[PDB]
Amino acid sequence: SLISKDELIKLAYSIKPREDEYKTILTNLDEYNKLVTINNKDKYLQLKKLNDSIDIFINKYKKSSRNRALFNLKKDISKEVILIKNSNISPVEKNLHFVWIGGEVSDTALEYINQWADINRDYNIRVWYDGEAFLVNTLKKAIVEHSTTDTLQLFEEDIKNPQFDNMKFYKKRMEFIYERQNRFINYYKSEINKPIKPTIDDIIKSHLVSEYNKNSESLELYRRTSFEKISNNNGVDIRNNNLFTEQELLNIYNQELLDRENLAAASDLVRLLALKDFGGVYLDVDMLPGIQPDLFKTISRPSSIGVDSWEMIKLEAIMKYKKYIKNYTSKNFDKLDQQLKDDFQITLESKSEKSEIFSKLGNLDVSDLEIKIAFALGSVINQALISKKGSYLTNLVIEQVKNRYKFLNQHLNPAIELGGNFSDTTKNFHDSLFNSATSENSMFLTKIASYLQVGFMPEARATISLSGPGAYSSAYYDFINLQDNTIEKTLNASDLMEFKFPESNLSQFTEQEINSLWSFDQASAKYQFEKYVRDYTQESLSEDSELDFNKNTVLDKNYLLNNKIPSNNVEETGSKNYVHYIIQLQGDDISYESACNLFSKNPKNSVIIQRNMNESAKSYFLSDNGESISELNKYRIPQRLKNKEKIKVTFIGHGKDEFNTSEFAKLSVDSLSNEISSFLDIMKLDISPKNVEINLLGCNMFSYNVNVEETYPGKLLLNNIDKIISTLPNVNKDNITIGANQYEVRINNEGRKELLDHSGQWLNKEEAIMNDLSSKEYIFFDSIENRPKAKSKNLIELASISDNIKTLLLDTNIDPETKFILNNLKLNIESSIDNNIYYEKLEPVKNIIHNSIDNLTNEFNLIENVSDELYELKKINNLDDNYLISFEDISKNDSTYTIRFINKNSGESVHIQTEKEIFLKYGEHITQEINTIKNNIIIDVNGNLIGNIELEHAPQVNTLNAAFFIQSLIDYSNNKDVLNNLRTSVKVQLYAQLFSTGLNTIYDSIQLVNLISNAINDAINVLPTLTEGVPILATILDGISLGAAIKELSETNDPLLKKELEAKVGIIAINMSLSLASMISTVI
Amino acid sequence: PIYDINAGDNISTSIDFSYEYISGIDIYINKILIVPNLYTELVNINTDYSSNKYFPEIIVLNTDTFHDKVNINLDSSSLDYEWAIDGSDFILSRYLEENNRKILQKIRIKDILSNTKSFNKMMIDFKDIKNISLDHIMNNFKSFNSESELDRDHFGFKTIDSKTYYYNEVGKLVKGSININDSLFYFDTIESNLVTGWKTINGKTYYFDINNGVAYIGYKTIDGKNFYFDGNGIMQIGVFKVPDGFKYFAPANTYNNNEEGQTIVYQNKFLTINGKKYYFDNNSK
Ligand SMILES: [Zn+2]
Repeated sequence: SLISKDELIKLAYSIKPREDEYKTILTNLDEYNKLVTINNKDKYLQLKKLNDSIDIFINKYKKSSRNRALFNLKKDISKEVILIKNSNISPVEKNLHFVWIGGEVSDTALEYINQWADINRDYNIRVWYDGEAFLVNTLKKAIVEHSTTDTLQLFEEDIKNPQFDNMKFYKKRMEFIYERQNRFINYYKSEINKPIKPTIDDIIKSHLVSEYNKNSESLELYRRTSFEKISNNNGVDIRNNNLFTEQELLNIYNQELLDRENLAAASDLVRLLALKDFGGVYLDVDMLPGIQPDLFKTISRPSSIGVDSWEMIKLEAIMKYKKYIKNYTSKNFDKLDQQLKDDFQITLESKSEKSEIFSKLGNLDVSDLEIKIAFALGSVINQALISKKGSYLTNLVIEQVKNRYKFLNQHLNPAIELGGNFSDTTKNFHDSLFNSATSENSMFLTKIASYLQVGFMPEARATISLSGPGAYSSAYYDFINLQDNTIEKTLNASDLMEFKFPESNLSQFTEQEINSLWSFDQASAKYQFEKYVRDYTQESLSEDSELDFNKNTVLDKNYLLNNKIPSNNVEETGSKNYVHYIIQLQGDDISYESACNLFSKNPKNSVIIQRNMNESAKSYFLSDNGESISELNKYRIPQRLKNKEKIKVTFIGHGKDEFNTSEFAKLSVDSLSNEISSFLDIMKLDISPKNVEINLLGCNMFSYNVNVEETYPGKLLLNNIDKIISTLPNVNKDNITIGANQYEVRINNEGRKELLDHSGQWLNKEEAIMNDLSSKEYIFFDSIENRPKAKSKNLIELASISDNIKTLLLDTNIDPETKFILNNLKLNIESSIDNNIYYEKLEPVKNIIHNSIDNLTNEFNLIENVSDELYELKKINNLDDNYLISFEDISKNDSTYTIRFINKNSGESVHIQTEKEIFLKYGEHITQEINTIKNNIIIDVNGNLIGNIELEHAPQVNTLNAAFFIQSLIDYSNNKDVLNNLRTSVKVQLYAQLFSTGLNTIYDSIQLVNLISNAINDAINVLPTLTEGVPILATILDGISLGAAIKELSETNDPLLKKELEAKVGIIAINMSLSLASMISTVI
Repeated sequence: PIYDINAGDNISTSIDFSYEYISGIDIYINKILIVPNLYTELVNINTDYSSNKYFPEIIVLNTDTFHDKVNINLDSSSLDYEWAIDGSDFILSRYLEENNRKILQKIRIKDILSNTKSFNKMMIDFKDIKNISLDHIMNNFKSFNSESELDRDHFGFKTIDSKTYYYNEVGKLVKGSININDSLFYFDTIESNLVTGWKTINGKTYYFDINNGVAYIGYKTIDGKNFYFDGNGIMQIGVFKVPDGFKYFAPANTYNNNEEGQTIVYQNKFLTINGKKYYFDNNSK
């Protein structure tokens, strides 16, 4: 627990009288220390009251001397909360919740549900549904279909132009959808207000049949079949079970379900309220039970497959061999080797019971304050939740949702009420929004600005901030730091690890879950618009339908040398320490032009290889004088580039037009891996770099940041990392990165960017350039978690893009459509910056000073850990503050450690046993440090040290670290340093080993008391100087310091000190005194 | 900050640093390392340059404290500054040109980009603008790129593209003449690149070899003229012994416009040097 009242009174000492607030703090602290109740809620509320009082005082008297102690008290309170949480744990209620609203439940979901029902028969399955909203999704689909057709019709002349920027299509479509949504909302407002209330489904049916020409009988049949199905599959009605008791939550639910047709946010609210009212475990409709830990413990994962693909493969093998679920694919499983497949089948067919393969839940122990949430990619996600009935954190989360929705509505409703079209509502909403920005909600406001576009236009993500994981992270911060209603604050990962859903119970990498996981990015937007246009005109289109992949134009050296090189305006800044291979793979005109321009960007460090001419490929590079294009054999480089540190290689080609493309320049992953291996076995003859950065440039090559291992660059990295590291010995795994781009960009003489389009000429498409530049991601192999990770974005480039966008918006020659597009792009770039900072994605520098400071902090962690453990131990064994612990006398017995405590008053020694290994690990550590200070000390004389001097940088650094570490322990004034004493244990050990033979061999209590008094009264200095304390004079003889002894001997007038200095050192003064001269004259 | 534990209601919330208290010894310092504690609310950095000659990079460390905002108070004009990022550090750089002297000062705020709290906690005060956040700086100031081979960590000679540099055991460039492996090198005092050729320091002349950069000592031949350099490489004037006898190394324009310190033709005449007499025969020995 916390320190008690009087120890704080001693710690928080100040000369001034006790203010009123200090009295209040003492009162609340004592009231807490005596609170005996098993209801953790009262303990938590007492901690909250104490913390509030401490904050009041600290804010009122910022300059006071007591604050130090009080501040540490706050720290301790936070840790205290965890101790409250981790007690009185009890099994969660036997309930299992799923949610499906707005339509008929699919059969696949029902199979995933039955998998949970079968092995967990002691749990009550509930599938929540909305019995009066079975036709909502049909309404949404009808709106989208009609608006899509109208918009394709309106652009019918332009849509066949390949220069089409589909963002125009999407903005027009969104305007139509906003019109139709307002229409339905007004209809519903007019209908529901009747004396006789019709249900929502009847209103939707009337509106659909009236406006979009649906058959009423078909809608009625659909409603009936959906109802009977979900009723026969454990269905539970929302409205029959009285979930929405507060009018505000019901208003939020209606606003999400009806005004926006956002089924996801409705499901978020409903999941929270179900957990609050009933307790239990919430699960998505595509989570499967955890596989037994030991089932495949015998099969080793190949190096060529990541961890997530391994879990997916295991589930696929199970579902293939046992056939629990229908139509479960085996696409990943079939690519395995035959041995692994046979091991899978062997290990499986021996297992008969479903309970031998999937693990039961059993009793999950959770406290009445906590809610547990699943983890993905290191961040929280609401796929799976555990909560008791009436948990505290659940009400915290609901208050967060209500607060964020109230701040949204406060700005949105007045902007809607004007009755304007989509664009005017957008503008008024944005202005009312950004008029209220402060330092605390800038990121939040930037994120929720795209609320009107969620689900219709690409890259709208307000749901994450409104009811998604943002509310959960904020709730966890409010919980641990005893506040309320924080926005965009976060806990560190070490604290979030407390609330993790036990991973052994959940298999998150199912097949339906990966399909749910793909986001509505720019890639899916382009490839879905293409589908729309194909299906509307019944045509065939391709960007490169008619290009020649055989032209095989040979490199025109003069075209490169006299035109491409001098006309280039793009100089790269930064380190010029790389060599850039340019490997052109395909022979069309665009590949040739892009290769030539990419070479022109940096002629001195780049080499061209025209691989498409398979046997005749040669390396063309600018000669050393800069006037001519020399050539060498394939993949070979001139001498002037062999000393570079980094390689960058660029493959050029065209990617196949499909979502998540599988073929690049008509080569699969393995063909290109063979190409890389062939390149490496020749390249390794000339250069041994420390980094490798591969690019894939061409159409349809996107950079995805979710589902990395499923995409082309992820597969490429996983397949080639072993070859690259085995062939080039200096390269770490974390030094190999893979990127993909779509467009080739140049800068004209006018200062604007232009991209070489697939039709042969450079247009200046600013929106596409900005978007493609800002979207690029570099993927590398994280060796700690052992999986592909996207590397953090370059913030300087993003800031430059945003500045360019602002300057373009100043130029009034841009038409209003492009103004709206540019404004949305600016919002997305600001959101990307804020995401890079908020999710803690920026990696530290890691050089010498940063290593030093980090080691200092790591040392400062151990001290507080040991201090808490010592407080605990001394408090349990009822040892008071007079006992000093001796870190030299810890003895191990096979589970325990015996530590000797020394009384500072009587010298009597006590022995205490403990289970904590830390006391030993630290105790030896300090024992080594005092073994370096004492290793450059030369025999002391007058109770004073005469040390050695070393002037090499090898032994000077260790001595300085030893002195800083021990000095910090001896000057450490922590809280909880009063029941124990660490400033004195270390000081006494130091004094004993410096002026004696050590505490470990001294047992006589009188010697102990005298030595303790000597140590405590005497101050020792260990950090290296030449004249301990003051400045006097340095006389360093051969590696020996003698300034202090010499200055002592030239005034001492003490024969004993002179004798000691002569005997142990060798110093001999002259004694030029007149008195002695006179005495000797008289003697003779 | 100076910590007097029981001082009472006067605990100082300020760290005041000036580039003028390290004048003289600023060639012996690697970096300046400001370390705030719980109470630190203001960080005064008095810039200036009429006193110092080399200004070390400042590093402002980020600690836990109970203040909501920490001010860094710079006394200079906001017009000269640029920003960059390096990992999690935020770098401000000031460039001026005064009296043909380029003034370059760098301030690195360490790990301020690690999370939202640290990012929002620091505020900056220039002379003409006050309370400038880091986000505002990112949005309104020019930006530069912070990476170069001269900023890496080495421990011996480096040969960055035309020019040699030497790094101490702590990875800092060396400026001014210094002895390595029992030889006197001279690294230029601004660019820190190895200097070769003739060098006149405070009125005494040295010659640094073009092959290795080491200063010549002893009796040496340079372009058909014979010179003599003493034990430390300082060129000497007088009558000295060489492997072929005793020869005259004469002042400037003593005979046929001979350069200072070259041997000359001295036939059949007496010589007087600060009271000592010599006589040179027909062969100038
Ligand atoms: Zn193409």
